[PDB]
Amino acid sequence: EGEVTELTPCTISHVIIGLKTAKGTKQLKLDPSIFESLQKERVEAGDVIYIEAN
Amino acid sequence: MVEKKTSVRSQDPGQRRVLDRAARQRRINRQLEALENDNFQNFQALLEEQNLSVAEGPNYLTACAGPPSRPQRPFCAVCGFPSPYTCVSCGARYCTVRCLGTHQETRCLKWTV
Amino acid sequence: PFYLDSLEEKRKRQRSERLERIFQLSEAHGALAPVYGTEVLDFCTLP
Amino acid sequence: MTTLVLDNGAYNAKIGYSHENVSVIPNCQFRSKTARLKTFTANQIDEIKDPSGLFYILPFQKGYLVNWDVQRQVWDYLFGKEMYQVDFLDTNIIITEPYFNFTSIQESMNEILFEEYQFQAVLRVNAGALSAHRYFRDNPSELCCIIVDSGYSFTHIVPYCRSKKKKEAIIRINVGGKLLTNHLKEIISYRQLHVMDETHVINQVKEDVCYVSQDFYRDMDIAKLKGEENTVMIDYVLPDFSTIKKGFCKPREEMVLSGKYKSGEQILRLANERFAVPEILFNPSDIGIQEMGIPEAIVYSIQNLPEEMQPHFFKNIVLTGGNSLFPGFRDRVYSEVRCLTPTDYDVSVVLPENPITYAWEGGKLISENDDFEDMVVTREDYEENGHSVCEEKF
Repeated sequence: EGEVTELTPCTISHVIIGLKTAKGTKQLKLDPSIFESLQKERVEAGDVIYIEAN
Repeated sequence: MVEKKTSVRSQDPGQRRVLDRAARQRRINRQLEALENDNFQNFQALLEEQNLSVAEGPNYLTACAGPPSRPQRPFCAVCGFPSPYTCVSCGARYCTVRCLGTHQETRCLKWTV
Repeated sequence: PFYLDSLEEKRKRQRSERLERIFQLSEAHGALAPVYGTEVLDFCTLP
Repeated sequence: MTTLVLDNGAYNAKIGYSHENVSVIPNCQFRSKTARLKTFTANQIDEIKDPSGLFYILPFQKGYLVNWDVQRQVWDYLFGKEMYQVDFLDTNIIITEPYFNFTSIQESMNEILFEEYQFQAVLRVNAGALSAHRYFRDNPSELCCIIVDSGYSFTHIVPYCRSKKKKEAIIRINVGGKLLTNHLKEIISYRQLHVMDETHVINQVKEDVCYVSQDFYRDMDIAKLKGEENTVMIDYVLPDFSTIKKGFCKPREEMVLSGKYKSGEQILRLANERFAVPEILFNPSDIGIQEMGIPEAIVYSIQNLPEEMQPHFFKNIVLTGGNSLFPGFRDRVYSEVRCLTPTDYDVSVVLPENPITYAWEGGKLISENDDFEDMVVTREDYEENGHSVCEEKF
């Protein structure tokens, strides 16, 4: 969880998503199926999200 | 005795003719340079040697960061506190009816010449 | 410059974490079987 | 060896003899309406009984030595015999320069300094490089530090890879102490007490109560809250110079909440802006500027080319300059840059004990250090390759 700083899907092989919190930023690689949920929730950079790992 | 201001009748706004758009920019620009200004409430030499310094390589002019990612925040400008409102004419921001009153009486439209 | 000796160690650490979690999840997502399963229902389901 | 360590900045003149001098001087002249006709140069401001309403004659504008006469008078005086004695002949001088001095300005400097003071090398160098030398001295292992020059009218985020100012990822930002002070001046007077002429007294207040509120929004809320508490508590009793010489903050126990004092003191000041000014230093776009706060520019720099470097980059953050003195500056700056730096990548935000003299301390060490009698450049060599030798070395 964090503020999403960027989303880039890479037919989509995966999606890279950047997440920010008060203790720094981390670049995540996300399973492309998850990339459906992101569009369903209308997430875009500057939103705060809680993508659950399992 | 009399109300003693009908003689001077300064504003008498039947013909007010608002100042807007580019004029706002002028005001903004003015304020910026005033905050950038100096003792009096050589700059021409600074501008001259700066216009000597114009080039595409890494230099004074090309060292400017630019616009910020974090968007601009509102502030009141009369007391400096966060301001939900904007003045319809000049676009300057404020946070109460009282602050709009003071602004309309001293800073709205009066210093745009 | 150079590379931080601790930075590469941390990268190794979290790569190991990442792979162990691929194992955990790929096992957990295939751990139990259907009560019937698709071909049983296909065989039973009449026109 | 002995060197005229120079810090010719618009507001500060940390010139020394390489012998524990750390002398700040006004790189400016003053005209006091009270003191009839006298262009008080450098520390002569202390001769002024009433420094109210002083007209500042500044050699620098946006920090670019201009009019040259102010700086001349100042320099001469500094040397003089009363301040630093008449000692030129071999007493080589070390000079600081704005990151991107407009050639002609300090090129003419080079000339004057040499063929108008005539004494062993000038070794003119950006203050940031001197502070970088000092940092690397006390931080041998470290690689690249920012000379975060939160100074008078300037604030630069700068790559320094081992005494190598990368003139590509240097963010000069803007809005330094000078601005902050003037902005306060307006705010103060327009709100109350149209005293926006005294400058220096308001500056006292500017570095007497002003601070970097940790939570700007929360702090705001409290400060703009009726009754007691509400943080507030400034009531800076500015001196009229007929009563006192420097203003001071009234103790919280003596503050009259009604604002009506019986003592005849100039008893205004209402707080709040205390954190706003430093906030402007950090949180930009409020005043109107479009540049991003120093934390942002720091991170920006770190993301330069050398991906391996970036880690060391923030692990060597050096908040230097004047503005850095602002209470909370260090912690605020860290907090932001850390929340912007990659988690794994460790962020180390430090601050020199005196980020004002740090430059002079460095330059002094460098003077004592060798490879300075080497490298170098003076009239001796200036007598052959004009200024080409100079710029070649600097």
